[PDB]
Amino acid sequence: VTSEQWLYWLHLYFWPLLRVLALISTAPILSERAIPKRVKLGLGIMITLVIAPSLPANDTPLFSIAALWLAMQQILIGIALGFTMQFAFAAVRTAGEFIGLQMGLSFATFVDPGSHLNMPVLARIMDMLAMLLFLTFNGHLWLISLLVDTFHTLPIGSNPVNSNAFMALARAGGLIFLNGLMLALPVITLLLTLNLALGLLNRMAPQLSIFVIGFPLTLTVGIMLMAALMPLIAPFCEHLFSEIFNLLADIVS
Amino acid sequence: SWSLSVQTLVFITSLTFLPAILLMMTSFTRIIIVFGLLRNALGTPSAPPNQVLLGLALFLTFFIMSPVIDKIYVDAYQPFSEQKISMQEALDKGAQPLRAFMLRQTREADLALFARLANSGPLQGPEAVPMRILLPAYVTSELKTAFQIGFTIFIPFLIIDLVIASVLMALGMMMVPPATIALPFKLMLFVLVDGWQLLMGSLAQSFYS
Amino acid sequence: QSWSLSVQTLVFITSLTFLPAILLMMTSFTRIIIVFGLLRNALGTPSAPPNQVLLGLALFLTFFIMSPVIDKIYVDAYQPFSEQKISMQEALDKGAQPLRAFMLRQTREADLALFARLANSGPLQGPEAVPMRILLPAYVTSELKTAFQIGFTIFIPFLIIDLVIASVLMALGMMMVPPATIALPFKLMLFVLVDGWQLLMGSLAQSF
Amino acid sequence: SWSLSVQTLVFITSLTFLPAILLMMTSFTRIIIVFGLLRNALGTPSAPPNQVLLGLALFLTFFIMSPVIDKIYVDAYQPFSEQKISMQEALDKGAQPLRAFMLRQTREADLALFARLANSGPLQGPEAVPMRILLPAYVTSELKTAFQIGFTIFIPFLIIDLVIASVLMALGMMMVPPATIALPFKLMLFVLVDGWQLLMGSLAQSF
Amino acid sequence: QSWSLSVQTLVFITSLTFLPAILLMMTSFTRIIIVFGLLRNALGTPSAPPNQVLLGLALFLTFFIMSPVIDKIYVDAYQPFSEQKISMQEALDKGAQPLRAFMLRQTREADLALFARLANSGPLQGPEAVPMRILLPAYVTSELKTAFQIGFTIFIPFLIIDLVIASVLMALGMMMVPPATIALPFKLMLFVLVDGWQLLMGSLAQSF
Amino acid sequence: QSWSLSVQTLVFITSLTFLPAILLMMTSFTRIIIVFGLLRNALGTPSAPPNQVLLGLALFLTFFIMSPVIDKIYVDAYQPFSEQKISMQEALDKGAQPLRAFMLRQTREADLALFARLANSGPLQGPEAVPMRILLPAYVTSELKTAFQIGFTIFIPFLIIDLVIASVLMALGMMMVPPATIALPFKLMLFVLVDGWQLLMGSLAQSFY
Amino acid sequence: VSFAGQLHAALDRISDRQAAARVQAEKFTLGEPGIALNDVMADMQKASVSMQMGIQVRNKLVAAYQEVMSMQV
Amino acid sequence: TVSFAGQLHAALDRISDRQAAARVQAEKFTLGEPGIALNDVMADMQKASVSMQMGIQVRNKLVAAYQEVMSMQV
Amino acid sequence: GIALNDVMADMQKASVSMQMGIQVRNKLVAAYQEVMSMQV
Amino acid sequence: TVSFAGQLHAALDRISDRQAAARVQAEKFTLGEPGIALNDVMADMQKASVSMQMGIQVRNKLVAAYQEVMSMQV
Amino acid sequence: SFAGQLHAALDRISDRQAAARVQAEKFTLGEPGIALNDVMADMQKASVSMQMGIQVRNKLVAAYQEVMSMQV
Amino acid sequence: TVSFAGQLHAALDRISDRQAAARVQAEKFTLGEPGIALNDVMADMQKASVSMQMGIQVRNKLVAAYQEVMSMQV
Amino acid sequence: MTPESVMMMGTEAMKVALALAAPLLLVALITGLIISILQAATQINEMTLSFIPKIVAVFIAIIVAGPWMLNLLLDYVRTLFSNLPYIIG
Amino acid sequence: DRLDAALRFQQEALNLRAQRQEILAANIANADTPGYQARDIDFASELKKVMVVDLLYRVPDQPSLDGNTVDMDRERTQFADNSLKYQMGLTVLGSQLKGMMNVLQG
Amino acid sequence: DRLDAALRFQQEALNLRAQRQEILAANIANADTPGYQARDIDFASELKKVMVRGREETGGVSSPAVDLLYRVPDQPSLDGNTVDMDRERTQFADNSLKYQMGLTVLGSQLKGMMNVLQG
Repeated sequence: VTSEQWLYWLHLYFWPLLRVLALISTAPILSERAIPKRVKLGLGIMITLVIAPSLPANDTPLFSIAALWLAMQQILIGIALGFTMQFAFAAVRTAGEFIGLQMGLSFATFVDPGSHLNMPVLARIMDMLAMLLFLTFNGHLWLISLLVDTFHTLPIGSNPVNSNAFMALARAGGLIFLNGLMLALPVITLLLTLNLALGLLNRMAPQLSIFVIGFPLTLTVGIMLMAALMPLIAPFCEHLFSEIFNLLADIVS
Repeated sequence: SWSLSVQTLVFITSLTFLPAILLMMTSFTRIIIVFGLLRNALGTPSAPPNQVLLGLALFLTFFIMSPVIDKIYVDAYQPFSEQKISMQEALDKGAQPLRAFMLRQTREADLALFARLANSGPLQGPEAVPMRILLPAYVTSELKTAFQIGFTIFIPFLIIDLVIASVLMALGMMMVPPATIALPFKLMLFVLVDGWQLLMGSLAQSFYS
Repeated sequence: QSWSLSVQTLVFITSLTFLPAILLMMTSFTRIIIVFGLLRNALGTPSAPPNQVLLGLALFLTFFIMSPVIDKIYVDAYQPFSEQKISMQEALDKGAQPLRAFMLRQTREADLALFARLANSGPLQGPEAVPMRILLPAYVTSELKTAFQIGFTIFIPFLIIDLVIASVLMALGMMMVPPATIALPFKLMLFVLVDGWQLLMGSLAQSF
Repeated sequence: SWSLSVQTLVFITSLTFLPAILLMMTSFTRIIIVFGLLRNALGTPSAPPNQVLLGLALFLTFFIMSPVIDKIYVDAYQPFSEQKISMQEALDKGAQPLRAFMLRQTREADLALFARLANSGPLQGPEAVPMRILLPAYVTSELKTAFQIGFTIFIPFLIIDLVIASVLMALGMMMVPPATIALPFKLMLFVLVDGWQLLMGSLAQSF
Repeated sequence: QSWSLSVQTLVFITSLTFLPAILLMMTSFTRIIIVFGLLRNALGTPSAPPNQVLLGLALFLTFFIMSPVIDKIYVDAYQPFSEQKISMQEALDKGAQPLRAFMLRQTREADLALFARLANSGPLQGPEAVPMRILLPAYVTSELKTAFQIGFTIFIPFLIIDLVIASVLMALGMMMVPPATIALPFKLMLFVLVDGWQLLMGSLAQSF
Repeated sequence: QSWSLSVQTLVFITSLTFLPAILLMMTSFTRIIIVFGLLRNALGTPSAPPNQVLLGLALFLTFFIMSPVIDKIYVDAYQPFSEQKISMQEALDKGAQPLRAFMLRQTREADLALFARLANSGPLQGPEAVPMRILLPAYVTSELKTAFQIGFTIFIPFLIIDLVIASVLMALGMMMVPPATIALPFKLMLFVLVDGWQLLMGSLAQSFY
Repeated sequence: VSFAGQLHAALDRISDRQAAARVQAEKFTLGEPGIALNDVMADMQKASVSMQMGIQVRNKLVAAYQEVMSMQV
Repeated sequence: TVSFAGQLHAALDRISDRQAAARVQAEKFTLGEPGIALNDVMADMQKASVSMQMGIQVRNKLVAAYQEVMSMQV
Repeated sequence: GIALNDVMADMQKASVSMQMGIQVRNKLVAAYQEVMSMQV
Repeated sequence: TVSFAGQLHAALDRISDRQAAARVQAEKFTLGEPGIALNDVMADMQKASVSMQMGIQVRNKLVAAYQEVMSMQV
Repeated sequence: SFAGQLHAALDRISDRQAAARVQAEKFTLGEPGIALNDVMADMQKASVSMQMGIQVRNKLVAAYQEVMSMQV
Repeated sequence: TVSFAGQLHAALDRISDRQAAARVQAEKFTLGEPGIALNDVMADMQKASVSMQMGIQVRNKLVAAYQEVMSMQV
Repeated sequence: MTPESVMMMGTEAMKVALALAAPLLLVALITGLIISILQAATQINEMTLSFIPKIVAVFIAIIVAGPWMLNLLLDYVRTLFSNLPYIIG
Repeated sequence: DRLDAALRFQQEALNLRAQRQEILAANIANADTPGYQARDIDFASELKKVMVVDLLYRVPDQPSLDGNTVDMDRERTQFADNSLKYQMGLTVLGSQLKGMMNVLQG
Repeated sequence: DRLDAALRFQQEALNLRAQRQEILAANIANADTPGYQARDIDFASELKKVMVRGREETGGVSSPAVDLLYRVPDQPSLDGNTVDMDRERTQFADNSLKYQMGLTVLGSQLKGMMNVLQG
């Protein structure tokens, strides 16, 4: 009596904690530095407390290279999930920064690339709008649910792994650009026409145009254009989230 | 009941988890995240020397959790101190008002998700939800609410920078940093519209609503 | 009635833990440190004087500003308590008075009203009815607001210099130069020819 | 085999140099420099976040190290359990695939320079190059390869920028900046040809 | 009157705790550090000399500058204390005098007046009786002002170079060529040719 | 005369903390990393190779440069220490001499004279009698000056490329074209074809000799 | 059933043992027949050992919790 | 209306009156006043010691919790 | 039943293994954050 | 006119006088000077130790508080 | 070179630990000629050597982290 | 010209000399030397331990100050 | 809470930004166009004389309409912070 | 206070043992007084009464001529027993206090 | 596995010390029982046996799988027990010190490990 076998409880509560905390430190909104560290640790601990008793406990000792392989596996799974989720916000940030750069908002990058003078304020605006939308669509709950679900697909125990699968996540790097253009294709196009229009004005009497009349007009036009374009991101926001989620579901397995 | 040595041991051990109660079961969490986000918004990552924000958050939490603490004291601490309720029942009696506050603010979707993740049976009413389901549901709801509040907070301070950059760009001053110009104007705004009274009242209502 | 000496020692050594909290929230340290941080931001260089120098200087300024309050506390509380003429609790109650007056003199009415509304306070009456737990957060809020009011107007001359230099440079034609790079030496020149440090300390002291 | 506590100390100490192992021993520097140069090419220094580029480079590094990881698993991970070979000898056997890889990716000139920097005259064979001479030479070779790949990426975008500016000048415009016009065309060219997947395929082929 | 040995070592360790504050606010470390940071900003190379290199250089320069004061403290105060000739209290009092004299030599009368008037000190006859609590903040403020003066003056030749290269580029029609890229190598050449490092350190030492 | 074992251990562990200071102010590292900090500026990419890659490359180059000095210290001083034929004090006295000679050969006479005058030192008969307090800051000053010389010289071919590209762009009437973005790939070309990295490291190593 | 349940069970067992020893000691001090001083003293010994075991378990458990809450996230 | 400061004051009072009662009992027993027993004196002193140890441990826990909360960054 | 000899020994191991896991994870997390805090 | 350094000096001096008085009393008792009792010697020695430990704790708290105040990011 | 010296130091520390452990193991079996005081002294010497190794590792790791955190 | 390195060397030499004297006296006492008493040996060992502890604490404070100063952002 | 509410508040925010920035941008554009057409009429072409009156005009714009912008933006922020606890989800 | 309730029984038992010890020693001291009655208390009943004193006369065994009913053997055995029980109560109370202390120490 | 194997020898020796002390206490308790042969175990042989093959029990009334050997009597006794009290108390004290030695060694090793896992 008075056994309280500690190794069994430790091995039951450790690896799910490692995977949950690995997702927490990288998953969007759950990985933002504004949350105190203890809150994140407690959330991981409580989620593991809820989940672990149902799972089959592992018996590999913590003092073995098998434990190191397990820890590497959990870290890989968590960071892969969090990063694949982060790709959508990367795409939204790309689209916003490009709209802002066609605004002429930061012209110093065309002359001094990476010269400590850059303000992608539109990128930040649409990034926080995307975060608000992600909060509204309860994406984080889904993330937690999928973190739990990847066990049935991929159990804690060391399992063999595949290859082109990693490429898929890396190939998801294309989406950030592709979908990014899909968010910027209308407005930039009209801005392009506006610039074309300015060109027609410069084909008249030489000089006396551009850098004096083009910038304010194009700034105001970009502002009101994409202010009107704001209602458009939400269907595209859901499209981006669905793309990331089903890509994750297909490739994680 | 337990022996007096066991009661003293349990009391001393339970005194350890006070930061955990403050962070994961109290209003403190969504009383901070908002402060950190606002500090990130104004462009002064130090400004109110942290400790100042922590003290303000502690006082706000103490003012907000007052009815819950009062109910715990009148229902659990008072009978326990008068030797009417045992030590192992005062905890159970006092965990109920905190659980109810934890519900009044915890969203549903989270409750459904964490009721599904535990493989628990159907929960027809809120009276069947245990603490193992309410705790992380409340935590997630508080995180989401804090982030929503902070992200709607962030908008005007970026609007000002946007208009500042556009105005600077109209005149061709393309090599002037916009952040350095915008920071005094952001401070001026936060001074003018009662920056703190409105935020304090909004957070307090956000709890009592 | 008086506490035992062991209880007095326990309370006295426990109260020293709140010394940084007292200095930050209850004294003039917060406003001075916020103004100093805003002034570095306004100088164009973010870390020219090390944080250590500014912290020590703010501590000295806080001590000099609060010296009359410290003297009043010593006359009222510390001296008659150390001579074993009053108890510890009564000494603390008596010594809380000058600090309460100092906190009240710089407290915004709206802050006090709001924090009395959130504390269910009903018929308050005399300015000498505000409890410490209500007075303290209102004082902190008023100090933050006042520090921001000072900082955003400290920012003004450096913005003037920046805008003037940028306008002159771009109107002359050299629009590819970074205006801040040329402006920083002139900001330093303005700060040293006005005696910015001395005048800033004078203004911060006079603000009380 | 030496003491278990010393083994724990050595293991935790070697865990610290993990960024050093990732940067100096694997290819991570090459992909990260290629990504930085490509970002500089499109004219937007903050379009994809640095975090995303770092993670993409990490995933690419993991795939491109997967054969070396498999060789390590065969030579070190497995026999350490069957105890046919173990300890430092097994560690060296497991590190052998890393050499082979770094010998493959290292130029001869860098190795020659770093040998004559260490007065290692009798280094005659090519499979007995010490780590001290192999590592910085490999890093320099990676820097050269990454710069070459970055220039190759630069060529088409420079061509597009030049073409846009030339058409603007020929059409009569002398004041319109060509960067604003050429940026969306750069993006539409990058997306339409699907630049990203071919870039990763070439990087994987680049070994 | 002599402190017991345990009290003496308690005082010694507690004083050793305050070492960085003494270095920053009583020696010449702060002015040299501020000038070095401003100079690094002035060359357009925000991170070329690592912070540790400049900190070590400032520490060595401070030691060399303060060697006469340390020698005076050793000869007049520390040596009799180490030979048990005088107690710790009088040794500290005697050691304060050379350091104060040094600090008074490098302070501005206006700042001393500001801190005296702020602290409500009575009239003080001559520099002989000025409390350290009054002298320390005034000396810190004077050091800040002098450091800013030196940095602003140092900023001039690089400004000349930037302006002349920008004008040369602009008069050629090169409208979109930024002048920083061309100016940085020439700033380095200018600083190298005039033997800038040793000259600036000699100038800093001579000003003390 | 030998120190006690406790004092020896205390001194050794205390001196282990000065490793970054010794590396920066006594070895080649200061000249290397600084030049790298400028080279990444000359190429037009402040990002360049990552900071850690450059730092580690500088560390390896520093070890290769100080290999003779390290070997001489190991032979003359540390070997009798391990083989018990010397004390810690005598080992510290003896092992510094090769490093002092290495520091002196790269020390400009003007800086050494400046620090002597500033320490009011007496007449130093010959290099061998120069105190370390005078040799250290003078070596650091000369090191900084030499690093700046090397960096400015490095800045030359990229300036040539920028000037040529800008002149070509302006001679064609393409005045509105920023030449930095055009000239960056050609700077990368120049660094690749000439084998810039290997040449630069060879030049640095030869410069220290 | 759960870890908290196991800890509660251990605390209840230890408290019950201590209360049993105390009650037997009070019964012996009362003068009631059949209670031997040997059994009283041995049961007090066992109760003290059990209390010390509980104290050690609490100490470690608190140490482990402090270690976990120091983990970086 | 609960008051944490009031509760701390009440607890400190409880400890201080326990200590003072034990001290006064020892006072009377030393002075030779009849009715005071040595075993009662020792038992009351030990009870006061236990109460003060209670107070010290609660102080330690509260100070540690406050320091860990205030050492956090927002 | 199980004696103090076994209870204490397994209790200590478990503590040791948990500390080892915590330290290894801390090293891994620090390395990851150092990698991600880069500048590209 | 209240100076904190003055109060620290006063407390330090008072601790020093207590320690010196206890030391001199023990010195005199050892030399066999009539009129000195061993119990008072030990009591004053223990009081000196208590005063010095109180000074140590106050210094520890003040130094810790100074380091926490002095390390904030301005 | 430097790695060789570190390897030699680690080998010496581990040989210390192994010798102490083997002596204690032999003494546990009741083997003659091994005294308790020698066992305890060897155990304490091994602990001291291991603590010295830990401290040296800590200082070296801190120095490496400080060096690698510089802004080029 | 007072140098801090000279003072540190002198302090280390004093600590080493005290430790060596205590060790030599203990070694001589173990070897049965007549004119050495046990109380003196133990007192000298305790004094050497106190001196070395003082040296360790001073080194710790100096290292903390140096690491604080060298961690600046200039 | 609903995405319609999110997009409505975003759109209103950025229309507030447009109202804040429109007078300054429009004044600068009008001044630039006027100076350009005057240059075309007079056959004068220097790229720097169009930069001079633009600064003066835009700076006067803050003199005249600055209080209106400051009152509009404060009202927007005040209303947003007051309605914050009613759009929580 | 809850601390009193835990230690009430042993403190009352210890005090009652001391009082009965005094009574027995008074019986021993007054052994030679003619006409002195040997008095004693019933420990269990008085312990009930204090937890929730009256002196009872001892039943004489041998009739003496001077009216003294104090018997040496009976009260010597009772005195030794009371001393033993006082020591046992001290041991139990000290053990309880020491346990309450090691619960707190840390 | 590695940590379990490294700490297994001293742990098993300490368990065998506990069982031997239980046996010695049983011998001391039965010291006045007529017709009780004193029992004891060979510590070294049983320790090696438990290491090569894991600990086992007769049942589980439960008892270890150790071989309870008889001690050779010193001098005869009419009641018929061979519990000689001097031998019992010498073995008891020796086993006590050896168990304390095992505790010291195991505690030193475990600290020697927490020191490493201490960063």
